[PDB]
Amino acid sequence: LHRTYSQDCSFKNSMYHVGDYVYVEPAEANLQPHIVCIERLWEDSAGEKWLYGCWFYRPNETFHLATRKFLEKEVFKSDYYNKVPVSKILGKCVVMFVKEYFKLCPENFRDEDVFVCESRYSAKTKSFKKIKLWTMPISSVRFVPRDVPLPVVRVASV
Repeated sequence: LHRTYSQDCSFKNSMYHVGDYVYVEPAEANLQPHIVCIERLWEDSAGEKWLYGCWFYRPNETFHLATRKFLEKEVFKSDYYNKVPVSKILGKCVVMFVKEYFKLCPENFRDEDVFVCESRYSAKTKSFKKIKLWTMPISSVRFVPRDVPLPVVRVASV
């Protein structure tokens, strides 16, 4: 299965790039699509197009104390990396580092598809840790100053 890697990948009417975030179809009729950062793309010798990257967990996808507070739209950088066929992408989204999320917003994305990341999460130890520096592929999305900054809302889930 010789693979030809690329910085971008076309599928139907869509074009995907390394550094994009995408929603990926889960293995359950009623289950939220997963957020994955595209870190590599390829076409294999069978003609199938694939992405590989890091999974981002929503709060309800973590084991957490009932009292833990979450930002609105918060997601967690997991230690889970896997490949997915490009045919399973349901759409694009954006995850922003906590330091820029409140001041900047991505051009051409609905607010519901923009998430904020402050911490990583490990399923192995069921624990969180604040991220010191944001290390992800450079994305092609364009960020502009928000007209008015978003409020900082941290509340528990339960």
